[PDB]
Amino acid sequence: YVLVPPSGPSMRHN
Amino acid sequence: SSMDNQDGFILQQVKLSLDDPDSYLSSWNSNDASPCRWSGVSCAGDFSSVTSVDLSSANLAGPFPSVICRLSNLAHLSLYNNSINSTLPLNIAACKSLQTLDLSQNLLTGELPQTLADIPTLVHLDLTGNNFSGDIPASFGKFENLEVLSLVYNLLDGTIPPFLGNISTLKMLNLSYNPFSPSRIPPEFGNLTNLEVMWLTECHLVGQIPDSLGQLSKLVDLDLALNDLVGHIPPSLGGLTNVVQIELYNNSLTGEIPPELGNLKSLRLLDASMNQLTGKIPDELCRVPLESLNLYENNLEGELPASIALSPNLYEIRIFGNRLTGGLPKDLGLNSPLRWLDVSENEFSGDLPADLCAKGELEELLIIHNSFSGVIPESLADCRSLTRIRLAYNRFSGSVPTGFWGLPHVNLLELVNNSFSGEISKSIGGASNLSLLILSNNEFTGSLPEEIGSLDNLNQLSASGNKFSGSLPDSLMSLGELGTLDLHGNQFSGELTSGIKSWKKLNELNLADNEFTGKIPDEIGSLSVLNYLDLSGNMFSGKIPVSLQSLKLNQLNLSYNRLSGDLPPSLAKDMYKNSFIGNPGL
Amino acid sequence: NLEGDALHTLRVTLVDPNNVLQSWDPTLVNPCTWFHVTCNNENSVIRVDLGNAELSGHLVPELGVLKNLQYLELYSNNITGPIPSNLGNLTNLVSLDLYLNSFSGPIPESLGKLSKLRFLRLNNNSLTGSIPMSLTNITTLQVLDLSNNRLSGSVPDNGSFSLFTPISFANNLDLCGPVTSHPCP
Ligand SMILES: *[C@@H]1O[C@H](CO)[C@@H](O[C@@H]2O[C@H](CO)[C@@H](O[C@@H]3O[C@H](CO[C@H]4O[C@H](CO)[C@@H](O)[C@H](O)[C@@H]4O)[C@@H](O)[C@H](O[C@H]4O[C@H](CO)[C@@H](O)[C@H](O)[C@@H]4O)[C@@H]3O)[C@H](O)[C@H]2NC(C)=O)[C@H](O)[C@H]1NC(C)=O
Ligand SMILES: *[C@@H]1O[C@H](CO)[C@@H](O[C@@H]2O[C@H](CO)[C@@H](O[C@@H]3O[C@H](CO[C@H]4O[C@H](CO)[C@@H](O)[C@H](O)[C@@H]4O)[C@@H](O)[C@H](O)[C@@H]3O)[C@H](O)[C@H]2NC(C)=O)[C@H](O)[C@H]1NC(C)=O
Ligand SMILES: *[C@@H]1O[C@H](CO[C@@H]2O[C@@H](C)[C@@H](O)[C@@H](O)[C@@H]2O)[C@@H](O[C@@H]2O[C@H](CO)[C@@H](O)[C@H](O)[C@H]2NC(C)=O)[C@H](O)[C@H]1NC(C)=O
Ligand SMILES: *[C@@H]1O[C@H](CO)[C@@H](O[C@@H]2O[C@H](CO)[C@@H](O)[C@H](O)[C@H]2NC(C)=O)[C@H](O)[C@H]1NC(C)=O
Ligand SMILES: *[C@@H]1O[C@H](CO)[C@@H](O[C@@H]2O[C@H](CO)[C@@H](O)[C@H](O)[C@H]2NC(C)=O)[C@H](O)[C@H]1NC(C)=O
Ligand SMILES: *[C@@H]1O[C@H](CO)[C@@H](O[C@@H]2O[C@H](CO)[C@@H](O)[C@H](O)[C@H]2NC(C)=O)[C@H](O)[C@H]1NC(C)=O
Ligand SMILES: *[C@@H]1O[C@H](CO)[C@@H](O[C@@H]2O[C@H](CO)[C@@H](O)[C@H](O)[C@H]2NC(C)=O)[C@H](O)[C@H]1NC(C)=O
Ligand SMILES: *[C@@H]1O[C@H](CO)[C@@H](O[C@H]2O[C@H](CO)[C@@H](O)[C@H](O)[C@H]2NC(C)=O)[C@H](O)[C@H]1NC(C)=O
Ligand SMILES: *[C@@H]1O[C@H](CO)[C@@H](O)[C@H](O)[C@H]1NC(C)=O
Ligand SMILES: *[C@@H]1O[C@H](CO)[C@@H](O)[C@H](O)[C@H]1NC(C)=O
Ligand SMILES: *[C@@H]1O[C@H](CO)[C@@H](O)[C@H](O)[C@H]1NC(C)=O
Ligand SMILES: *[C@@H]1O[C@H](CO)[C@@H](O)[C@H](O)[C@H]1NC(C)=O
Repeated sequence: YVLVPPSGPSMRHN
Repeated sequence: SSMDNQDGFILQQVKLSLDDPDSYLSSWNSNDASPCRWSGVSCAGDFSSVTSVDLSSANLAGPFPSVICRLSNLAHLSLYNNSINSTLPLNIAACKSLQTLDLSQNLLTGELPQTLADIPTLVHLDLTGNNFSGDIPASFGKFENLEVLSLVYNLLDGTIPPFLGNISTLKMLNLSYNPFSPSRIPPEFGNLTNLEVMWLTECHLVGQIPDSLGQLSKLVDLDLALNDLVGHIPPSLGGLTNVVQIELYNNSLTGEIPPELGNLKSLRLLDASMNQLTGKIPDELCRVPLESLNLYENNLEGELPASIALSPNLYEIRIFGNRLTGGLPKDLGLNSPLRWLDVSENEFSGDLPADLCAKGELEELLIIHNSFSGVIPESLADCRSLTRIRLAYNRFSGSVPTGFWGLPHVNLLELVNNSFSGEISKSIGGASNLSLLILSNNEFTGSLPEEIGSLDNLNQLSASGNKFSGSLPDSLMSLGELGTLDLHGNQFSGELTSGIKSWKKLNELNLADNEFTGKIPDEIGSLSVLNYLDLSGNMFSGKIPVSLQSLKLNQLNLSYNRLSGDLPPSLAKDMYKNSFIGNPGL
Repeated sequence: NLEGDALHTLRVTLVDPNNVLQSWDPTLVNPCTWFHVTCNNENSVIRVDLGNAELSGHLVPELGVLKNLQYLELYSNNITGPIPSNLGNLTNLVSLDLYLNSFSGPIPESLGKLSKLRFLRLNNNSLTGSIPMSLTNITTLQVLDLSNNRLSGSVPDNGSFSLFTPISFANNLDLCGPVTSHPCP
């Protein structure tokens, strides 16, 4: 099973 | 006669053609007259004709069972999450009644069969999570009733085809996560009038976003993220009447954010982060009641419009890594369930807004490398939702509110490089989840509270460059998960005790530039993971313990103390010449 | 960043029963707030401290991406497999402490390129082959322990190795030389 990243906002943070 | 069938016999042939280690097909009894009550088999009408077969997550291994196409009334087939292997056969077109075909999460390899377009009833095609390679067949432009095309997470290595714009019925185009040959977005995609989803993430897209995409009035999700798209965000995107989500992040986009984005009434999520966007964030966009606005790592300048605080749906604002100036909106968090705020690496000034955690959902407060001034809002003492607090590299002043020290779910509290004063409150004992406490380069005064030792999970205590004073609390030695203790450049006084033995996981001890007195305890040798020791600039007295020799230390400084006696044999080398300087009686 | 991506690559290949790498979140802009990672004022990793963490698995070549790394502490774990040759690309490394592990294979000749290395403790491993002559050219080397390994061949006695005692090269399979009991063919 390949986990597909859903269509949505990027998650990069400090 | 006319409406008799051998549907059960055909399904038995499917069972024979596939490996079933977990016996998912045990209910498929050759003896039963009808297959309609068999597992995964549905007959929706009279004649006991199979209309639907669903074998999702059945651990079935083998090639596509082309015999299944002899089921005349099969409209729905799902082999989702199985081990179906080999090439998809061209004789799949024999399944002429198929409306939905889901062969996702399988081991299918090779080129896509062009005969898929020769199934006229096909509405839904999902081939996600397969090993399909080569060009998308030209036949795919001729699909009669296809509403969903999903080729996500395959090995397709061709250009994005303009002929895919010729499927008038298409509602969802999902070509994401394919190693496509670098190609522009075809302007003919603008001709897909019924399109609701354009998902082209990580498709190696190049060139400008076509203005034609503005004509897609039914589009709900536009995702062109993780590509090499260049040029401006088209002002034509104001024409996307029904758009809820726009993702343009991690491209090479330049130019200003169009004010026409304000015209998008249904827009809730916009992420154009990790681009080279210039100019100011438009007021018209901020007037839209957004749930998520991410514009981080751009070249944006100017003030954040106060309109953003108007949205009752805002939970996410990540605009870090810009040159944004002025103050944050006064009413930010007052009317919205703000969960994530990151305005770090900007030129923001003035007091923090007073009501950021008004709705009690704020988890992350990240404002590092700004010119924020004044005191921490007293409201934040009651914000028990917070998990990550980074107020570092600001011009903040005043005492920290009592409650803020004791917030229950905070993992990291970083107040470094501010002018914060006052004492750490006894409320610190309530910080059950606190792992990293970093208070370095402030004006903090007073004794470390005894309740700091009640933090069993504390891993880092760094409070350097402060005016902290007094003997270390006995409880501090009880901290068995502490790896870093940095209290250098303070006014700490008193003696270390035998309790230092309990610092079993301590890697760094820096007590330098303090007023510590007494002998270095013999239990220092019991610290197996200690590699960095600085006790310099103190009044430590007596013989350096013999146990210190046993430790494998990468850094040792016992300089400028009152240590006496002969240097332990091992520590008397040329390498430790600067480790024991300024001790007269040594 | 690239440094965080490299450390996350190590996390995926290492086995972490006590979740010591729980804080290693790749979504963070840098790894400086990660526990067991220390960064400089320019936010570049200078220290990785993972000694006595009950870590298993193998190291990765991507550790070489950490240009400013000064102290690598992976000691007292059950890490297996080879010492990556890319560790020689760590120009600013001062301490390489891989001792008390199950490391196997050769001591890389690349380790000679570590000009500022002062501490090399590879002891209590299953390392095999000869001690590289390149290590003599490291002027800064002051602590060396290659003991309790399965190493063989001539022990270099020149450059930094001039002052080294037998305790450094003890309990090896077939070491020869003046520091050793048995002289060389
Ligand atoms: C082609 O490409 C499109 C675009 O990516 C795909 O589309 C979308 O599909 C995803 C996957 O289902 C959809 O995601 C989900 O939203 C559903 C509907 O939502 C709302 O209501 C819920 C429930 O109250 C709210 O929580 C939510 O905020 C919304 O207001 C949810 O029901 C789904 O939920 C589940 O998954 C999550 C995460 O695992 C769990 O935590 C939940 O418990 C739940 O099980 C999901 O979140 C998305 O809405 C679709 N978008 C559009 C625009 O259509 C297509 O699927 C894709 N097709 C193919 C064949 O590839
Ligand atoms: C995709 O389909 C898969 C079905 O083939 C789904 O996978 C399986 O998931 C279930 C539930 O999580 C697992 O069940 C558990 O089994 C263990 C004992 O297991 C193991 O032994 C079997 C023996 O045949 C072996 O195949 C496995 O590899 C394991 O070594 C129990 O202790 C648990 O209580 C539970 O019952 C299956 O084992 C697992 N099978 C396989 C082959 O992976 C998968 O979840 C589906 N994915 C999605 C996203 O829907
Ligand atoms: C396609 O798969 C079948 C069935 O095999 C299983 O599924 C594969 C994806 C793989 O995981 C195998 O290890 C599984 O056992 C393959 O067939 C069989 O071949 C093996 C010897 O290799 C034999 O012992 C079995 O009895 C065969 N079983 C059946 C049902 O044929 C088949 O070769 C695969 N084809 C391709 C092109 O990959
Ligand atoms: C996924 O597809 C690729 C590309 O077709 C496969 O790659 C090759 O494998 C085949 C099949 O044995 C070989 O005959 C070719 O020589 C390989 N070519 C290339 C360009 O790599 C790959 O094997 C497939 N993977 C799976 C898991 O099915
Ligand atoms: C664009 O879509 C149309 C409609 O699906 C395709 O149409 C037909 O062309 C074939 C082959 O020439 C004919 O047999 C059909 O009867 C046509 N159907 C209709 C409804 O006109 C057309 O092929 C597609 N064009 C491209 C370039 O893909
Ligand atoms: C963080 O705080 C420290 C301490 O106030 C700042 O450091 C000093 O830099 C000045 C020159 O600007 C020197 O004169 C001081 O002697 C330094 N002191 C110490 C203790 O290092 C540092 O510049 C601050 N800011 C940042 C961005 O790190
Ligand atoms: C330490 O001694 C060795 C052995 O004599 C020196 O050896 C070699 O160096 C030369 C020239 O530098 C190379 O051409 C040879 O390939 C090396 N031989 C071996 C056996 O490794 C080494 O240079 C000396 N190092 C120092 C710093 O004096
Ligand atoms: C490093 O390896 C050596 C050799 O394997 C370890 O050796 C010894 O200590 C044991 C104590 O339980 C004795 O039973 C062995 O006979 C003894 N052997 C030698 C050659 O000294 C040593 O403990 C290991 N070092 C550490 C720090 O664990
Ligand atoms: C839309 O289709 C027509 C006719 O097939 C074509 O000429 C036109 O170029 C298409 N639209 C775009 C924007 O290319
Ligand atoms: C951004 O894209 C680059 C490739 O251009 C990739 O290396 C990087 O990991 C991406 N990061 C994110 C957060 O999408
Ligand atoms: C502690 O913080 C971590 C990191 O944010 C979080 O994942 C975890 O759930 C928290 N645990 C408790 C007990 O609050
Ligand atoms: C120890 O500290 C003094 C000043 O506090 C410094 O000059 C000296 O270089 C330090 N020694 C080492 C070994 O770093």
